[PDB]
Amino acid sequence: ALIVQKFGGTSVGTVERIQAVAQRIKRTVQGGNSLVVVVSAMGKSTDVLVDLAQQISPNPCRREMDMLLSTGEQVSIALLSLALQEIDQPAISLTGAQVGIVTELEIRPDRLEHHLREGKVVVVAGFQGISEHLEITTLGRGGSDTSAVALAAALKADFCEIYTDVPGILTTDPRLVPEAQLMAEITCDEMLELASLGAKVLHPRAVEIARNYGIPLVVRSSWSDEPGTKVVAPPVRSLVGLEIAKAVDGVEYDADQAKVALLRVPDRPGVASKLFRDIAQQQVDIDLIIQSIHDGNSNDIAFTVVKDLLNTAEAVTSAIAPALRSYPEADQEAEIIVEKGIAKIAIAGAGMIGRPGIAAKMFKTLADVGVNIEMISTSEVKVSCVIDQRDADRAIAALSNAFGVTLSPPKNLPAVRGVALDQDQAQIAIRHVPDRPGMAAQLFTALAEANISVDMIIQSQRCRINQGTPCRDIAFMVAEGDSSQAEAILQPLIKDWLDAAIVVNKAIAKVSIVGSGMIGHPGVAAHFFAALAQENINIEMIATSEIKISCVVPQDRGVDALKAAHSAFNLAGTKTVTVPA
Amino acid sequence: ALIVQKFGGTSVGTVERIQAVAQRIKRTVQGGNSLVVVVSAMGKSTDVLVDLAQQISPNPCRREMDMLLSTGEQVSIALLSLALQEIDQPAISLTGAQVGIVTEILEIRPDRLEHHLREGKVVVVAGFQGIHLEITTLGRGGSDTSAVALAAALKADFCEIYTDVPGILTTDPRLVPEAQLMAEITCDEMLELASLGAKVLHPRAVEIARNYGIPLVVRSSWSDEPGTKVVAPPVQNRSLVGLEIAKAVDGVEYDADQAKVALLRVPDRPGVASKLFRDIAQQQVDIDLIIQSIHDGNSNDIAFTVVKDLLNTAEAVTSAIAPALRSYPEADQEAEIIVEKGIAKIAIAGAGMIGRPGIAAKMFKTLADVGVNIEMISTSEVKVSCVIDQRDADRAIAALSNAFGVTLSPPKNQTDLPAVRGVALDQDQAQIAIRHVPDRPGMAAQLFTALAEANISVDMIIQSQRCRINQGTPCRDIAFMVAEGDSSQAEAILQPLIKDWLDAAIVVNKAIAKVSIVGSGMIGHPGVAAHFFAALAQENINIEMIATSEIKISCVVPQDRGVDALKAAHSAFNLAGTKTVTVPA
Ligand SMILES: N[C@@H](CCCC[NH3+])C(=O)O
Ligand SMILES: N[C@@H](CCCC[NH3+])C(=O)O
Ligand SMILES: N[C@@H](CCCC[NH3+])C(=O)O
Ligand SMILES: N[C@@H](CCCC[NH3+])C(=O)O
Ligand SMILES: C[C@@H](O)[C@H](N)C(=O)O
Ligand SMILES: C[C@@H](O)[C@H](N)C(=O)O
Ligand SMILES: C[C@@H](O)[C@H](N)C(=O)O
Ligand SMILES: C[C@@H](O)[C@H](N)C(=O)O
Repeated sequence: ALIVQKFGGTSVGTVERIQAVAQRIKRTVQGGNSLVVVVSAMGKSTDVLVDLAQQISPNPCRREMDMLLSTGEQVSIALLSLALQEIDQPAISLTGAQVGIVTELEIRPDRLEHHLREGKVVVVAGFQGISEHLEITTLGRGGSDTSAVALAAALKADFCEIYTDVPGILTTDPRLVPEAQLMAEITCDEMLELASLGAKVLHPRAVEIARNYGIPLVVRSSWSDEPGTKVVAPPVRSLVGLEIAKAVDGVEYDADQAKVALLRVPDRPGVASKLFRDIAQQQVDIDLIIQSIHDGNSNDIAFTVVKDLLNTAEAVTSAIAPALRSYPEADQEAEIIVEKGIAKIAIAGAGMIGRPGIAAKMFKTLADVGVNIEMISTSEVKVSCVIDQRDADRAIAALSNAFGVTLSPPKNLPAVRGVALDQDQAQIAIRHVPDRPGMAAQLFTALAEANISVDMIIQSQRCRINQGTPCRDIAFMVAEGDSSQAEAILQPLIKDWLDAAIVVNKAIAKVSIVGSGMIGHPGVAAHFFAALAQENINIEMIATSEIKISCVVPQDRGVDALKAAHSAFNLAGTKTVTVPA
Repeated sequence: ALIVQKFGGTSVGTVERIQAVAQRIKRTVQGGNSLVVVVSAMGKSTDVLVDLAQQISPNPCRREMDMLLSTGEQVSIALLSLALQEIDQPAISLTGAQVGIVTEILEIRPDRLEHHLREGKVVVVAGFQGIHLEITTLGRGGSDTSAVALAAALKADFCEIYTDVPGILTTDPRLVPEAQLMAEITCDEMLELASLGAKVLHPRAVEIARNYGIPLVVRSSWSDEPGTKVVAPPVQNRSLVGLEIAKAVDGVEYDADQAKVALLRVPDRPGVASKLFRDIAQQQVDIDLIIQSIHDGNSNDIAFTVVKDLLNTAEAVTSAIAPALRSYPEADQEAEIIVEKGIAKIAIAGAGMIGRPGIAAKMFKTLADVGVNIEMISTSEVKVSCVIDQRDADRAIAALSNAFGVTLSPPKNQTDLPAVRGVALDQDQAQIAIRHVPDRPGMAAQLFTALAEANISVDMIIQSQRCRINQGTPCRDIAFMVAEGDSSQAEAILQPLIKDWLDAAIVVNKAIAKVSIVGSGMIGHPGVAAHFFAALAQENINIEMIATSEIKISCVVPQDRGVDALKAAHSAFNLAGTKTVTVPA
């Protein structure tokens, strides 16, 4: 019944189109539904507005600017509601304080449209803002999506539909893999980790709000009546006080963790494949998998398991190891170590995507409370850290306070839902970071103060040092554009770290698989790694969350690796054929 | 100090121009002034918005329309206040409920969060809250009206309307190149000469200014010239409580010091009216109403009013000129004089009646419903005047006062101010006369109600004497004017209604022009009408109809002579700026 629909610019770019949506809305109502409609400004209309302002002053006072940009939807909802009224659909345009209030940023809807709900389709645009004071403003770039979800939440809508010039979410980038299939369903969490698959179609903060208030979502197309892609949430009631610019949505803590690491394994295709294949044959489910930058002609591989599986996991690992040695008698190779007294902590949040200083503030918070960071693993929306279990209590209190959030559960359908590829990034590693509190904080604070956002951070074992104090290598990734400046920022800071060094490698690609089904499902990572080895593709780095695995890989092989992952998990799906005679 | 400025679309059509006004505003502030600025949507930007709405519904719900149209105004004040800030002029954009509230007749009321922001900043405003709608505009001429209403509420020293025009001219330059730029014009004059301000300012706003004593100025943006000052009576200690912004009628008027002289069955040829009023003026007899409806055969009547105490003088003089208008001085059936002492003049007055249907009709219905018969009728641009039996005056005034929700206006003082301020011509009109309307209450009501229910707006209505007829029930001819486009439909509407009036008939004449002179100075100034009529006769121009208010005289005239008549009027009153002799080059 109660459905919130939103329509983007293009869907409304011409008067003709406006009449079409109006048609669908009517049809929807006549289905037995009540409709709240959010509309974006018409099209390049917004672009022309900003153009104009730019020829008047370089820096536009923000309020005068929010008023200017606010006129767009003001007209779009006027047009649409007229169009509805022409075809005898009772409608009405609500604006500003009639719909809600933004405070600065904190949004809160009301219900003069709960009223107007009787007969009419309520078409909405704008909230009232306070600081001077503005009568109508928008929430910004991705405001349309967010407003819609926030509204569905406030009204207890049955679901929320986002209409666009796209049938839904694909399994990957069609431009590289034509066999990319249209997803019927995807989880909020998956959608967040695969943000890029929704780049120009919907905004991560809105799918996160939907997840948090149990609002069913649907990415559909306007030029079609196809089902589209359902964005699915946990079944979750009334909450009103929405922070819309939070970098971090939640903090996480899992004490049921134990580390197995294989040290100094050969750095060649097939190694990781074999390791995890054998482990999965024991039906051993895995959590973290961390592999940072190579050390000479070899690397380490670390993973975590539930505490009571550590013994099993160590024994199995200890037995594969000799099969991993370049040559039988290489006792210096494939050496195994084990660590039982660890905890995993994380910060999670859609608001960290593309935003600087988030990881850095996590590290500072821990450093300020004296807790050393042992390992580090990023996904799209999580930064995970492994710490001494004894530090856990003060560590997550600190993170809880610093980020203003409550705790999500420690741990919460197919193994893989979609796969993705990033080839615009540069790897930068800082060799030999002293393994003591505050080091990562100081390196990543520096980058963040220069407005450089970081995409990946990977930190694994202590360096095999001849002598000096313990230290670890830290690898991270940034846009190739930021490569040079990043190096230039960090070089000073390591000047007097024994044997420290900065090395950049531009020729890398990142291949990722995402899937909620991989939790408590042994052999997912193994299948992924095997897929890359069968193509003789070397895995330079690995980083994980519970539902995302990323492998760093040679740039000249990113596409090949994407296709392999796509096929390994069957993203193209299955066609069928007339077998004759 | 406290100045409200308004800038129209064209003045703001381009970013470059926006920067220019911003410059002037800054200069104005540095002058030692506080500034409230009203701005219109950018250009044809608001037509553009309508082309879009139209495409969806040629019957656009007005609530949605107001919001829609409001957006062009919003972008403009944002731009302008940024432009001011770029040249270090503290400014700020106010909108909707921060400025005021419109309730829906439609009732506007400003506030003063800008009395506050007044400290340092030029406040640039757009929109009011509608009672709901968060931001809406007042409509087409809303910008002008908002500005004046604001100046009233803030006790502004004056209010300036900026536009792509130096001010108000004495007439239409397209017909009379020697048209001069007015330095000063009165609100009342500006109202009667509405057409001279057609595309530059809105009558409703000049009327608000007059009523709250707000000095006005029509100037140009591409210039620093003084412009045209629109002058009001000094009105002190009236507070702008609120404001009805869509009233058709501003006021009711009543004048009992009236007496009629009529010359009946005079020859219908050039020179007649000229001679009548010339001689009357030689006695220094000031005239009020002059009414001449449609011809009857080859002749017409001429009626005028005069103060009661002057009736005797006026009758005698008229009785003496008359024989000179005949075949032989002692001819019978020619130029006979009658006189009527027990009359009153009542009127409804209001800028809101310009171009709007049903107003005259509602006046006539109100009088009819209260049983009072209408004897004569005369329209100006903003007044419809009726002559009635003096005994009917009390019930007539009360009825009009109630029906239009206004109070009897007070008589005005005395002056002298030039006789004529400007002149104008309308040649897009058609004359339509309805012969032999039964002279009983409700007849005019029913004819004009019919036209108004079809959305036809009427420009002029003239009604004079009873028709000369042997036996039978008394009757008068009624002439009126409408846009030629409405000619046919008008005739078509009325034909049914007269089908059982003895000898009634409808006749249309499309080939007419209307020439008007306007001037506050013509009040208590004998010989103004005479000079006007003499001017047309000297050009051998026949006067088909005449209609009057205290400060406007209109003559209906043959269409192929409108321009000639306009030139004659402009020259007759030395509106060029001196006298002219055109000599051999
Ligand atoms: N971009 C964040 C970290 C996000 C990591 C997840 N991919 C920062 O620069 O602090
Ligand atoms: N639990 C899955 C995925 C582990 C890697 C991602 N957390 C497996 O055992 O392969
Ligand atoms: N009072 C002037 C003008 C009369 C026509 C307009 N009321 C006159 O006697 O000439
Ligand atoms: N236009 C009005 C009459 C106004 C008086 C004409 N100057 C109507 O049709 O009711
Ligand atoms: C280090 C190990 O993961 C190796 N690069 C592989 O591809 O298997
Ligand atoms: C992260 C690691 O290099 C170090 N132990 C730290 O806490 O900063
Ligand atoms: C009747 C009178 O108006 C005459 N037609 C004139 O022009 O003088
Ligand atoms: C002729 C017309 O004016 C009529 N006397 C009436 O009062 O309606």
